Amino acid sequence: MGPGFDFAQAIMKKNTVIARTEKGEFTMLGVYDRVAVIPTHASVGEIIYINDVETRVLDACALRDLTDTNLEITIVKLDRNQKFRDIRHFLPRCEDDYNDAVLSVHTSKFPNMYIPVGQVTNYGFLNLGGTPTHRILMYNFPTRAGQCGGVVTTTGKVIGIHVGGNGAQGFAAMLLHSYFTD
Repeated sequence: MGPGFDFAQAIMKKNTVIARTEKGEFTMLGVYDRVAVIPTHASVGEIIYINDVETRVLDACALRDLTDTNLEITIVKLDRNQKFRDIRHFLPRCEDDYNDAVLSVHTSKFPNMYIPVGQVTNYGFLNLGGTPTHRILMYNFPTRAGQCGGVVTTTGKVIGIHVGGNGAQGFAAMLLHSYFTD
């Protein structure tokens, strides 16, 4: 409906796939080449379904910070026959707060879903389902089951992936450019 939704749509239409694990369906953001991200609680194994196609996992790494604290991001390299558009130039270099973000989801259940979540706080520490987690972004929107893996954007930046909620607030794991340097 406006420039925020325009940027979100441009990311969803070329840089997302539907990922299925034994823990359900997730929005999955493709970053460059065959490299994508997903919340670590999706529990990626040796095989994953990508748009309902059986796909070998070539590598999967659950990221932690240098304090050895969970970041809730898993980086996955997929044995897929096609590369993602390279969007690494849209990733922020540092931890930050943001205004006027959009959370965008695409699953079998919730296709073409876009939510204006408003102001995003650099929350930092969160006990997420019992697990100490760092680099958490928070927004004041009552996010629900089915939105995990959803992409958080501002105009011109891809800043995080949705990883949880408490009924009143939603929480995203930061994406930083340094996670995807090669």
